[PDB]
Amino acid sequence: QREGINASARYPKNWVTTGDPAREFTMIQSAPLMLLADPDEFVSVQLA
Amino acid sequence: YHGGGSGFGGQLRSWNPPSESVDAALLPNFTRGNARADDLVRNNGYAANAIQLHQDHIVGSFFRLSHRPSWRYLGIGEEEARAFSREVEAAWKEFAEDDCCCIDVERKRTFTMMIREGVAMHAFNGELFVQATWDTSSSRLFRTQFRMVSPKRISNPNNTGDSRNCRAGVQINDSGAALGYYVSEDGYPGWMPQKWTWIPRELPGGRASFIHVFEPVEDGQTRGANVFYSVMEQMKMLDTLQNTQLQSAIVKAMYAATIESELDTQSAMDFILGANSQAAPVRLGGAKVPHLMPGDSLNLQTAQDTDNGYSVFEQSLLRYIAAGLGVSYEQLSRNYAQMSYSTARASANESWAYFMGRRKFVASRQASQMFLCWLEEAIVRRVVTLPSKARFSFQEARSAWGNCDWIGSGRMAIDGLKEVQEAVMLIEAGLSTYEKECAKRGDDYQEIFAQQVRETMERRAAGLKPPAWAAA
Amino acid sequence: YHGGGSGFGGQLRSWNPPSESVDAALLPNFTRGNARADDLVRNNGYAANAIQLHQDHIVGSFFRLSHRPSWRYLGIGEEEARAFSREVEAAWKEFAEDDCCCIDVERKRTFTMMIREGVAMHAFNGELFVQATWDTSSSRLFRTQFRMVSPKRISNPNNTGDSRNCRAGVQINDSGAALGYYVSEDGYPGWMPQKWTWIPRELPGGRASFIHVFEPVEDGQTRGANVFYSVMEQMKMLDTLQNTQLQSAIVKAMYAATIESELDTQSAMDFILGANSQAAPVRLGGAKVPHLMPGDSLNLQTAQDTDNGYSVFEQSLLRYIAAGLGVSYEQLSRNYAQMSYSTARASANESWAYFMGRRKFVASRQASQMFLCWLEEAIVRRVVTLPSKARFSFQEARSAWGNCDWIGSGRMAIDGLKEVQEAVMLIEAGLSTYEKECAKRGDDYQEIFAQQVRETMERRAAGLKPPAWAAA
Amino acid sequence: YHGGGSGFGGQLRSWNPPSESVDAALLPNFTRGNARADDLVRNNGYAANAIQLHQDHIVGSFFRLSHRPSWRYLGIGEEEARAFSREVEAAWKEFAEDDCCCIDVERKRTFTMMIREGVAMHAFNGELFVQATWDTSSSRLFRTQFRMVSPKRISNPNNTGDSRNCRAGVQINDSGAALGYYVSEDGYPGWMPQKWTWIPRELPGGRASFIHVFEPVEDGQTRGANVFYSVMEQMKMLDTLQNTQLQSAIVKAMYAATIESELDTQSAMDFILGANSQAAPVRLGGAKVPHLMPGDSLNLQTAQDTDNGYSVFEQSLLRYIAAGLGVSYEQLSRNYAQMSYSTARASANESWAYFMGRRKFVASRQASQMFLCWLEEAIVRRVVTLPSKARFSFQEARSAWGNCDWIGSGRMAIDGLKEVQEAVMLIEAGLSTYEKECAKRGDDYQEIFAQQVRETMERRAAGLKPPAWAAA
Amino acid sequence: RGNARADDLVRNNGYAANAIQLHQDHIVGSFFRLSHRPSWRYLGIGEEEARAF
Repeated sequence: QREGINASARYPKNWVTTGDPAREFTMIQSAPLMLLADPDEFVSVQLA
Repeated sequence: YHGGGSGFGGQLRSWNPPSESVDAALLPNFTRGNARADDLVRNNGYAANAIQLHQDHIVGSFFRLSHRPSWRYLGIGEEEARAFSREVEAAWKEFAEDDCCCIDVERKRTFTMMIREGVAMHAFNGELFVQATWDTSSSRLFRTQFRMVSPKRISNPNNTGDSRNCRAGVQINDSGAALGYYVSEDGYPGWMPQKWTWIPRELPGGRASFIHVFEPVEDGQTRGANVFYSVMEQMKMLDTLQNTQLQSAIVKAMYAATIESELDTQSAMDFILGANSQAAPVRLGGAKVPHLMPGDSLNLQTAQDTDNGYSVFEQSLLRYIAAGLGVSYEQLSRNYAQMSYSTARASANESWAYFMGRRKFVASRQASQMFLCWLEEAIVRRVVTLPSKARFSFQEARSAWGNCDWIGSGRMAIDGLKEVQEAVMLIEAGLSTYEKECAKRGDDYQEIFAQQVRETMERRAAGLKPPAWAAA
Repeated sequence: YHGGGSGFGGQLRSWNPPSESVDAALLPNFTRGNARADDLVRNNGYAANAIQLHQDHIVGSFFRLSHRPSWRYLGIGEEEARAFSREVEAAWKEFAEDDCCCIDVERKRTFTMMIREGVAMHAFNGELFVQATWDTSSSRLFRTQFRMVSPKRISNPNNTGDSRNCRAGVQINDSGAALGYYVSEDGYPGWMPQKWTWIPRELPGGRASFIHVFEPVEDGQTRGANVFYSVMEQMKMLDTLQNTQLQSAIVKAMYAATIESELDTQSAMDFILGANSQAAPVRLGGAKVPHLMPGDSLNLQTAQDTDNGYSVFEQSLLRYIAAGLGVSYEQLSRNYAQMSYSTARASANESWAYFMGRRKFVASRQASQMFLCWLEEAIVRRVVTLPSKARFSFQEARSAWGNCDWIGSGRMAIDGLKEVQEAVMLIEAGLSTYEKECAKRGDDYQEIFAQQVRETMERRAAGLKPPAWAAA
Repeated sequence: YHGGGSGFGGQLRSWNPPSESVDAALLPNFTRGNARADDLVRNNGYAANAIQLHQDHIVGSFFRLSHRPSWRYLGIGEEEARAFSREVEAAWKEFAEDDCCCIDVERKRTFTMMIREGVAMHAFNGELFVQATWDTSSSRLFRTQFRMVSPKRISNPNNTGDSRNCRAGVQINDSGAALGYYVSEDGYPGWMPQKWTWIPRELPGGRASFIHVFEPVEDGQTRGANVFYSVMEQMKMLDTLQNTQLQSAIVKAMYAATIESELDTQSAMDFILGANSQAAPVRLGGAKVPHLMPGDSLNLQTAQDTDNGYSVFEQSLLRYIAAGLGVSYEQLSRNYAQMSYSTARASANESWAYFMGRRKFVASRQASQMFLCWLEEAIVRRVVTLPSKARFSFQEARSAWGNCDWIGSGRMAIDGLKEVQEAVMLIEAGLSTYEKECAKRGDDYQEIFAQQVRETMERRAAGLKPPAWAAA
Repeated sequence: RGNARADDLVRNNGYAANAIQLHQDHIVGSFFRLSHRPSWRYLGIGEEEARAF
């Protein structure tokens, strides 16, 4: 929200923890959901 | 920097707008915004007045052509260029001013009407589309025709979503330029499903087939946004306030009295109001003095001032709306307070700058593209002839051969004599020329010169004093 | 973009106008809208004033023809073109402004009133139909007669759910062109069965048969929309407010005083109001000092201000209505408050721009088409003879043979002297010709020259001093 | 000094802003600041007016080129310098103002449109970017194509934390100069994540390949700061205040009256307000006088003044905002109170100083860099030929060959006559030249002189009087 | 009913009588004169006899 990103895919950010031993992390996060409008268009068989 | 922070006392802790280009902020809600703006243009007086101002001041009552080819680059010569310009101007003037309205396929407009509609449809929708086709079966001199397409029609086929290479019914290549457009079918009845076609922008020879005119704001913008997005909310709320205040005024002024008694409804009105039992209607003749027993009473109800400070609030809102649209406040609201000459002239010039900008971009670009599309035919069908010994063929440089300047209607000054006096003062000195002055009245100096050379002869032959401009 | 969203605080969450074409948003309510507009015109003071202003300013007291065939395109030669113009103008003058009124089949209107009524119908209906007929049984020189058809009688296909091609009773081909119209019969008694007839737009020979005039808004518009859809609701509500306020004022002023007493009504009104028992009327002569016993009482009712700020609200509403319609506020409301010269001139200019636009479109197009329809008949009947060696026949160049211009009534100057000085100053320089300055006053220069060249002869022959314009 | 102390009575005890450079005060909240600026511009009546005023007064409708190479520094000769200037001006006038709009790859803007977009972006973002590229596929004479890059695109790669040399997606060498810009691709719906690419500022040959324009505030400012940070809070709060006031006015005017009774909810309305049970709708026709028992009552509500001082406080806030942005209050608010000539002219001067500053810096720098980037192709592609005996080649002194000054649109005077009289009297004396006087009206004096020298011949040939400027 | 009511208004009320008097006084005035101008070109007769006629 602070940098104006919401409802998008692959939001990357990179931060450093403030402390006497300081470490740097890297994180990417998304909300992936996949759909079909018509669930009955594809026929899936198993052959043998 | 306090702008990018929390704010004064944390009041802006929730003001966190998304950071996204014009596309991500416009495309999902295009149709709704267009429909609301069309509602406001159709069902609000002020917005329709603003649209009429746009149409009348941008274009006017005539949109004249002035052909000025760049003859120096082409290496053709001045006299041949003048003859070519005269011929092509005459051909255009006869073609586009047909009384039977055969420039457009629908046979409902003329050239000036079409330019005005283009400006208006730019105003309340953000873009204008013109399609150039042929009617092969027609036997006229020119087979070129133009059809005006409303922006609502351009949509993705089958109402699917936006893919990377097809945004809002407009094909986009690897770069931002367009390649072709998807056009629906005119469906007036709800039923009879719609058929979606495909129209390439340019024919393979380079001739224009589909025209799209709109001013971008950012880098990549498939379709523009109309002028109303700044003041969509305020005009609707202003309309609601006006209607509500009017209804409230009528209700408050309706109840002119109140009867207090303890008798029947009929007898109380008989004895106090004066109605007759043969609720009960009362005739308004005369002045009446009732007689009341101790139990009864009569109150003449009083209402507030009908217009308590509503006019000034309407003034503030109309000033805001006018500032949003671009038309001056006195042109929008018809207010015209007591003002000196200087204030009126300042306001007129401030609106005029914007009007001239819009005319120079929108109408001029559309008319230039249409004129080029017509000039290809004239040249190809040999209605007119190209100057000989030309460095470039017509196709290699369309702009150089078809370069054109358009003249609209001139402004109507606040003071009649001062404009004429300044025009004469400029012409007497070298600061200007006859062409620029005659253009500010929407006239062509060559036509004026021809008219004057005819008038001097007509006066001389008939026995009258020769005119002022006549040479001894 | 907040315009297309939910709104500020959810205030606009219920304003979702449908995204439909102009036709699907106009045609289902066409008849009711036309009827409401007619009701407003026939029963409101301001609507009638607006129509009267339209007719009197756009057209005026006279609508004179000016014929200018394009001789350069036809290659006919200047003198032949001028002679042909003179003959055509004389024929039209003899046929248009006749006293027997045979231009119209109904034998009720001359040409100027026909133009005025066309502008009126285009004002409160947004269209006008003129039908050009023949009466071969007639013995007059010109057998071409015109008829004005009310847009109500151009009915739909009998109101049934219509279709794509056949819309609003105007048959349409694949493109937007209109092929044939439907005409009904206007039966005043109201019991005759209705009969619908087909009248094709154009005769097989190319002649114009049934004429439609209107200004479109979007890509496709079968029938136009009047200038009242913007401001009907406010007009009706304002009228209701006026009537309600007037009735409330009358009710409040009717009850003068109020008698409170214990005795019988005849005795109480006998001993106080002064009415004699010899209801009971009271004489209005003199001054009276009633004597009240402790039980009795008299009260002189006081009423609110008769107009407690109603005029200001009327001002606001009339300003809105004027903004919607198009005319200035002063002309519509007859207010004409205190204002300087600059404000009045700005008002007049802002009105006259729109008036010129309307005149250049609707009246000019209708007059040109009617004139061409008559001109074909005049040419065929050898009443007027074309020049020989013509590059085209009359059929091949319809507009070029009859490219005509019309001059209407000119402005009434606010300052009588300033306009005269402006015209003289422009004539002294070469900026404007004699025709342009004589036409702004609505006079033709040729007639003025002929009048002056006979006036000089009369003054010379009668023994008076020669005029100023004579050549020594 | 009490400025740096506790204050009057310790009221400023908590006001201890941190002493930080502009880089550490802008960058942490960069994107949110730009996003809030865009949101204010996109949804406010006043912000769009400020942007429109910037565009229309800084640049206008035409932005002409005037080439004045430094011939003395190069030592080439006056005649050769003028020949080169004429040739290059003709070539640029052809390339810049094509109606095919092929200067940028998207084919949506002309050159003046691009300058206006640059000015607007410099207004509400603080910086503008232009990418100059080549198209080997294009077969036209000139292969140079430009682009407009939105400032949002250029950011750090993959949002990686900021560094020393690479700040906010702009790379810095050891000194303060910049070498390359990381610019990302932008597809709003999806696809693979944004790919951040490298684009060097300048090619190895010295040509400018990427343009960045912004005016610094301190010694080191990697990216610019927009103009809205001063007043972003106040415009949002004024928006909230206006919407809240309008909703409050609607709410207060909605409830017309009030009914107190003890019967059924519908019976009380049947007997008092007069509705019919044949809530219950009430007809507004006519006047009414109810009948009440002792228990009942009717009350006509009175609402507060709709606009109780809100206009004056809005005036104060608009004065503050106008001071912040730069445009004068009279332009931004459309108020135009009764002001003499002196006040209006002073305010116009105050606006024009800032507008001249912006035009001289922003648009001029962008246009100069664009023109130089184009002039390199020309010189190289032998479309034009350099003068002989040059002391330096083109790459040695690029500014020497492309030294140019641009002409924008002039000012529209409050009184037209007075400025013309001023110009004439200055011309009569030796204080000013014709070039400056004709430049202040946005005219090129050589074109004007050619126009008079052609018009005198045209007047001589047709038989009219010689003009005033002609030489006996 | 409409014509009778209009007659009632014009007979008895001051503003209607003033409006009708304004119509009569400004449309026509105190006199009405004739100027006979036959279109002599259309009839092909002449000018002197046209003026005498």
